[PDB]
Amino acid sequence: KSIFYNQVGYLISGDKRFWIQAHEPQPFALRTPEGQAVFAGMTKPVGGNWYVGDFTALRVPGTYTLTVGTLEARVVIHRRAYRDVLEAMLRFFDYQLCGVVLPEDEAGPWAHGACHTSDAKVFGTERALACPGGWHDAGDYGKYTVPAAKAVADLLLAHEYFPAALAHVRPMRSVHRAPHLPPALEVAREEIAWLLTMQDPATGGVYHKVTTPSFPPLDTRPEDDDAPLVLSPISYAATATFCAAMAHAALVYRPFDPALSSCCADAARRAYAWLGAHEMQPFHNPDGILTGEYGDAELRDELLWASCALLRMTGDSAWARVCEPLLDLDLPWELGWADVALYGVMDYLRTPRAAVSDDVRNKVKSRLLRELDALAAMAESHPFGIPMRDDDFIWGSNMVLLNRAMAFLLAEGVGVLHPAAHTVAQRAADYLFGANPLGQCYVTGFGQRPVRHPHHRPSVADDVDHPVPGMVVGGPNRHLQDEIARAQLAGRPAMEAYIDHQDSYSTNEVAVYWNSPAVFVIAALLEA
Ligand SMILES: OC[C@H]1O[C@@H](O[C@H]2[C@H](O)[C@@H](O)[C@H](O[C@H]3[C@H](O)[C@@H](O)[C@H](O[C@H]4[C@H](O)[C@@H](O)[C@@H](O)O[C@@H]4CO)O[C@@H]3CO)O[C@@H]2CO)[C@H](O)[C@@H](O)[C@@H]1O
Ligand SMILES: OC[C@H]1O[C@@H](O)[C@H](O)[C@@H](O)[C@@H]1O
Ligand SMILES: [Ca+2]
Ligand SMILES: [Zn+2]
Repeated sequence: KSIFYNQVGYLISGDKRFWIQAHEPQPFALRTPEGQAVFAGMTKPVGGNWYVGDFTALRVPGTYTLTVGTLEARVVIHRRAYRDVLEAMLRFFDYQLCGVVLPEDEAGPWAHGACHTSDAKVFGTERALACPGGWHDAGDYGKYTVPAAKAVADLLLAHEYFPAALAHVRPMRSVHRAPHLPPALEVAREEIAWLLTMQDPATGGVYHKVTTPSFPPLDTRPEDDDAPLVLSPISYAATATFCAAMAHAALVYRPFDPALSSCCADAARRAYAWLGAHEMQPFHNPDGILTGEYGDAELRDELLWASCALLRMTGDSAWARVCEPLLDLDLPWELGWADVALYGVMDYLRTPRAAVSDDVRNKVKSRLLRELDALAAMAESHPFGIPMRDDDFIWGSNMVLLNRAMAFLLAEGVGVLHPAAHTVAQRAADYLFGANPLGQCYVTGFGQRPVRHPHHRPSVADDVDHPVPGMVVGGPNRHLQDEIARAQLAGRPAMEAYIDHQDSYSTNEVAVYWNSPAVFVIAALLEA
């Protein structure tokens, strides 16, 4: 038996909760490290077989010993408890940089020379094309347009919403250009710059991904990976998500990098022209390409996002003719990577009210509220207070969770203020940092039970026991979609369907689009 808690820490002014498996209320105490009790209370039932202890009213910063029954845990309370972990989570993006020297003074053990520097060949042609830069998507070295757009969107949103919190962190500053932009925008620019090179100049269409034809060994260092790079065909989804992301970037970078902003604005417009002239064809891996497909049969949510993004970028009411009918569809309103309608909803809602139909706008806001109410209900019935059900624990469940937390916080910027918003955010972070049935901190390098063996090639290649820090893992996946999970996790409840093993890619991989909602949510909490 043990105490389950936020292993990174708690905010002075934030909610403070711990969990234990018990069958009745027990007293508990928080004590200074010399041992004197500073706070005492009683645990209370929350379902399954869980009790919780609330020590929110302890406001004095320090490292305390939580004791309950015969168990003890070490809990930290601090003004900005999540500053280190947010910085690590943002630095992950720079650790993923492709085609750039990462020096040892910035990147420590994981420093390396520029990787994947060769030109990629366009699929089914002899043509070559340079598209250097950007991020290795995940545990592999491929760069995929569709998930890249979500990661960029999320970082841009975190800058718009929580610039003060983000001002307190430092990326790998010396690998980026001077004069230095604010942290989120500095980091995001490297991906935006890469995305721009994935657009076909002749048509406006965007290539779906650039990868080697297959995955290299788990042991491969990035600079050792010398297989030819292949540009997979142009896709509707890539072109639409590129459009939306570039349109978002055009607005955000206006006062920071006017050349980039103007360049993104025009690229978004050329992408949208491509969408207008082409069919909504789902992407499938071409033959001889075995890397991540990032396919998606439903493409109207991507068009929605592209259209709403351009609406807000231009402020032209003309775009609302095409947006508002897409906003009426029964699409799921989610934050990607495949179901991206809520990004579009947010662009629509953050457009000047004069540019849109007031009728439609209030209906959109009403639906957003009903959605949040539904998520809030899930959270009430869950023992750890997270907006999740057992069936939500799929591949990348940590992202499912963080996107839901993100939705509550995004809504507060568009006049939909749900009372559960900040509780949900705190519970999400608590869960991510150890307040779960496995007592598992799902970020590398933090907490008392960190992730130690992520499915991540740079980590596997150097030290298989000490990985790159600040990486958020996929989390429990009840579908057991790799050999290690099938072997070791059959019959376990959904939230326990995780294993810290380097070969469990379906529960223990990492991704730029899993760090990006975590950056947003943790930034929100830091803005205390
Ligand atoms: O199965 C029932 C359940 O499915 C839900 O959709 C899930 C789906 O189950 C799952 O297979 C899929 O997993 C994706 C994952 O989202 C994606 O992040 C991951 O990305 C890989 C990539 O393919 C690799 O190239 C690489 O670089 O690593 C990354 C990170 O692991 O790939 C897998 C498989 O392609 O996720 C779906 C969600 O989009 C349904 O939503 C639900 O309704 C069903 O009940
Ligand atoms: O199914 C996709 C998975 O395949 C594995 O072989 C790769 O190592 C992972 O990077 C990838 O997520
Ligand atoms: Ca879609
Ligand atoms: Zn690379």
